[PDB]
Amino acid sequence: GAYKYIQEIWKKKQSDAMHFLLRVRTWEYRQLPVVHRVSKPSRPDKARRLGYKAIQGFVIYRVRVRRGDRKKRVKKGVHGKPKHQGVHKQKSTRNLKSVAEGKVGKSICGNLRVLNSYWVGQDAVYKYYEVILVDPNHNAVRNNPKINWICNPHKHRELRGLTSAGKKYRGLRVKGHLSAKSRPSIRANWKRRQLIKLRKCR
Amino acid sequence: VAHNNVLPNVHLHKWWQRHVRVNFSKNIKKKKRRLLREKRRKANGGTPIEKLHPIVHCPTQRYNFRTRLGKGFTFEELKGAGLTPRAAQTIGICYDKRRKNRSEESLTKNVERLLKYKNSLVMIPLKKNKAKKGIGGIPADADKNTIKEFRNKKPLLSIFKKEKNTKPFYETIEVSKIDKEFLAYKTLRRAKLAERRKNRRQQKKDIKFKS
Amino acid sequence: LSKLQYHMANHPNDIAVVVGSITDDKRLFSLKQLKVCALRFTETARKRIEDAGGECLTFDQL
Amino acid sequence: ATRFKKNRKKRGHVSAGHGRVGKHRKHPGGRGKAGGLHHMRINFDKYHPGYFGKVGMRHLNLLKNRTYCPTINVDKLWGLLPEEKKKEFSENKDIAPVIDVTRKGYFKVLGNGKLKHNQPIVVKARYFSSVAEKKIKAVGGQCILVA
Amino acid sequence: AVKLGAGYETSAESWGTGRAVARIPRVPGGGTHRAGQGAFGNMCRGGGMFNPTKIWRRWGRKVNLKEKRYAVCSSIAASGVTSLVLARGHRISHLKEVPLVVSNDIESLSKTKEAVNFLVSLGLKDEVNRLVKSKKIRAGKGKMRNRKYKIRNGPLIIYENDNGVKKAFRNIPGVDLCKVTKLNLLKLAPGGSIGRLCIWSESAF
Amino acid sequence: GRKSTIKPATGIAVGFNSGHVVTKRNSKRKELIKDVVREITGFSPYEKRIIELIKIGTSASTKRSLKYAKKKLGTHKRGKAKREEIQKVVILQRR
RNA sequence: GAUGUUAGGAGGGCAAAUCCGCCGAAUUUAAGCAUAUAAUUAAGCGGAAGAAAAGAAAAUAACUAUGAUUCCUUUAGUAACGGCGAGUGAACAAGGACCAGCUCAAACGGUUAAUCCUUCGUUUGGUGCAAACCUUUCGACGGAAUUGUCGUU
RNA sequence: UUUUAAUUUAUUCAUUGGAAUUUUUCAUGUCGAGUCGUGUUCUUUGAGAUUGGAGCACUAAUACGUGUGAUACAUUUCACA
RNA sequence: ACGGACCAAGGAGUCUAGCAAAUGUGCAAGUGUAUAUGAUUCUUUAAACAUUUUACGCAUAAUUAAUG
Repeated sequence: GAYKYIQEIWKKKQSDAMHFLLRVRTWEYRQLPVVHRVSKPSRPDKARRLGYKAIQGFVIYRVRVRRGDRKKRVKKGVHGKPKHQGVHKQKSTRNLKSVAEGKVGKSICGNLRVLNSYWVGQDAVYKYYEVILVDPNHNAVRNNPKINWICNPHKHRELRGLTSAGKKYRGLRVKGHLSAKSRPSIRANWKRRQLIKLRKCR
Repeated sequence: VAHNNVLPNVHLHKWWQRHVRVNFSKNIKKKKRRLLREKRRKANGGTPIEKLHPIVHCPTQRYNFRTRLGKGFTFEELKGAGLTPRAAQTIGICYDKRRKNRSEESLTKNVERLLKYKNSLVMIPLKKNKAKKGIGGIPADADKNTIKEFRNKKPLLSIFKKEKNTKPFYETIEVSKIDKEFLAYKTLRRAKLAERRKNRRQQKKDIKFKS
Repeated sequence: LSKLQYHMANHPNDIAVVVGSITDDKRLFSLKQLKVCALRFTETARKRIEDAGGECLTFDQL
Repeated sequence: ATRFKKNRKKRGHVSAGHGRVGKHRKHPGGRGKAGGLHHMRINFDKYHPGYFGKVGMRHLNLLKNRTYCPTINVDKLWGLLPEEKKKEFSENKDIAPVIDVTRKGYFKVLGNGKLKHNQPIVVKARYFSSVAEKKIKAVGGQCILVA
Repeated sequence: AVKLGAGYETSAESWGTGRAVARIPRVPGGGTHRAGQGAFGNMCRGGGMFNPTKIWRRWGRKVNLKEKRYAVCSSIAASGVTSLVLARGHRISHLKEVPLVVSNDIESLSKTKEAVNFLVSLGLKDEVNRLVKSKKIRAGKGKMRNRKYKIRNGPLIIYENDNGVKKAFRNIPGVDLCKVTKLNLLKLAPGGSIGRLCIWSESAF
Repeated sequence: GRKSTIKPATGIAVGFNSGHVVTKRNSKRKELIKDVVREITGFSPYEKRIIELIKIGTSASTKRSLKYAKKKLGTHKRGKAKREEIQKVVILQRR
């Protein structure tokens, strides 16, 4: 139950020892580059309660991401109706956690695929997440009866929102009348809804 | 708008050429489905593709009086029939974990249907004349002669189909056995009026039983 | 049929002529010896009137 | 069926049947029902008085499935059952029909009509009305609740 | 239908104030003969017609089932009288009685020479001659659209159980077959006419 | 309309327990891990405030502690649970 | 962690009709126009398959209850939102198509990691002319793995 | 020519392994954290003292819970996961 | 007052959804057979045929914010 003990101690985040450990770890994270490799898990508890394994084809990357929103994109002073004048308070749709594995799965390591990410730490400005990536080419994962499904082509799950964060921010994580619309995906469901069908004999 | 017409209510104000799609292919799609299912059953050695389903009473007030076909039995009926679910899903029986039997009448009807179906199976040998006693409560493996004589007869599908319902809306009683004191309107209104207070009584019953 | 029988209730020996069709009414209990002439009918009304004992006169017979 | 249209009779008429002095212009009054309370209000006030304004409290998710209740007047009850059984029941003074209207697909029984004097009938319905009950019991019949 | 972007795949420019030309749109460019011409529109060369006939017209028509069954009954009973069969156009003067029926052995016939010998021995030689000689190239542009010949109609044979008729009475130009339980008005009363000379079998009748 | 577990449903179609008339049918590791993690972690910065506010031991102290807990944590159920649990543990530690 | 023309492998761009996320307008309507409407659309950017996505309840009802997901008729132009104006617009149940369900994690195995893999080998038989492939298991070295593979539910 | 069923036909001797059901006991075991949630802000929605999502602040309870039961609240049930 | 030098060809109240009215037809307190199902239909056949003893819409009864 050692992992249970670790979960219980990490569940606090505001014990004196936990606060100290978080401060020191975050400080030594900040001076490191924005995205890089960590040879061993920093939270084996959360990782292995997720789809992490101790086999040959597994990689853990630590990444940073700026807190705060993104603001609008227009040059200086925008052109449009009054309903869209404001720029500063505008918010995005993809969560910071999703953008985390986006920054790593986009181009810098195209050989790999994303599975999910966890907490690591936090700060005033630079948030921290450790994305997990799995090698789809080492013979171990191919021969494994499990997990090997990720070796069956569906790439760049982060760009299609197929991770846990993707399901969270696409409205898929809640069923029933609470969500309703987004179940077959938002655009597909809107197409089905407002689409009109006719028939040959009226 | 022009004088005495209904107020227009057309929901075409947005682009709809982009989304109009008529179905010319209804009949040919039907033919394709027919051919596909016919090939599927033909390739299956004569075993009927259809699967047995339970009979359940429909939800809500509007349909509180009809039976229909659900999705699978619960574990209690299978246990009464002597079938474990993981050996019953392989012979054309639907099982789940969501339904929980709540009425003894439906329990009895479902177990009767399942036992009738089980008695109606004629098992096919698995490994070319290595007939055995079977496990999990499946019926015993029949031998060469019985399967040889039955394979050329029509396989019944009435049990597969849903059941008809008996609605004897025409029935007669003796005039002497009529109790003429029953004020139905009084009964209904008194029941509706005494709704709230008896709820107080039931809630206090529950809170006393909580101890 | 109810209105037709009601309106013949005054004199029983005459024949009714109605230009339209006559519809059967399930709101009526029994019918008595009615002689009618219309264009169209309804199978239920035809059976009811034949059981009653009248006959459906068509305009040619009229 | 295109040559049957009115337009096919006015090919050589310049105005095409849509006026000359006034001319035919695209959307003269305004698109849709735009003339409400400003210039087309006379038509609304003459043909659809109560169109404007909102009245009444709010049912959030009605779920019409609950309060569904088809209605049957009390006179049609005899007509429900076949006429030969009607004849035998009328003939005998010892047997009365039982009509469980749930089988047919009816729920409430309403008091409109005029039954046949001195003949009891048994009725089974999810709901009754006071006048219907009075009519039923006035002729020896009985109202039996069902659910 | 026609292509959705019929003729509208060009430039939408209408400089028509001051140039002292018509106000219809034109096309930019130069050197090419198209430059300066009248652009897309219901008006000029190549500009596309005005109401592109879309793929979602009201092609079919839902027709009441009682209506269709009544029509089938009326059609089949129409052929039960000689006057209307003659008025339709069938040459039947040599037949005895127009509800013409044949023993079930007609179902078993298996050679076209014997079939035509049958249908002539019954006295329909004139009908056969008319059907044979009516084969002629029709007029118009239809003959260019894989619809060359236009042959007339002949007697309709009705059978209960095929034993060779379905592959025996075809190749007789103008004759077509219809099983009893699948009888279609499109074959019973062609062209919306009245009655059709029909040869039944005993089982069918 | 609340059901009735016993006294099978009456034949009436509306009212209490309405419906048809069909038949009806019918720790060791946790405290150890809790106390070890309590020793290894300790109380939170607001847990100290709650401890001292409930230690003041007045009705006003209790009201202010509940208000602070609710505004600090969100919702009423969880705040009440936290208040009762923390007062239980402070009583046990006082003993 | 660095270092490597180290051995062995991957990514980059093209193509888009259907599909998947983000960002994101205005023309127009409201007879003006700013909420609204066009529209969670157009444009742009980024990503795959032959289908994808969704999917095994933190569901729906409120009843004698149903029972993964998707799709067709219906619920319905209804409940409801809205300068309550123009306008917008669902879900449950019902009838159909098809109908397949499962494991990570946690527990238990330390008189035993009961594993996995690279490379080099050994061979069990076979369609095929050749070529090439399919089936085939006893290892040696080297590892990775107790900061947790495999077994069981 | 590709597949896919019935149809032929299987017989000896042995070891090792595992599964299902069925009696008797142990013990009521585990069950996903800056996550849920609340406040606030923006957008989106038929969702209306906020449906979903997201930024920011605070931050949880262990199955006797916690999330739904379309109106904000406290007290207390029940239904379903 | 404005367009018209001339000729030949092309050139404009159409289509869809919904409602109403008028007319014709079937049926008639019922009506429509929807999706879909079966068939020795399976050039024409992307049509016709057929639908085991409550599927729904519209109608049979209205009315009030509303428990009804």
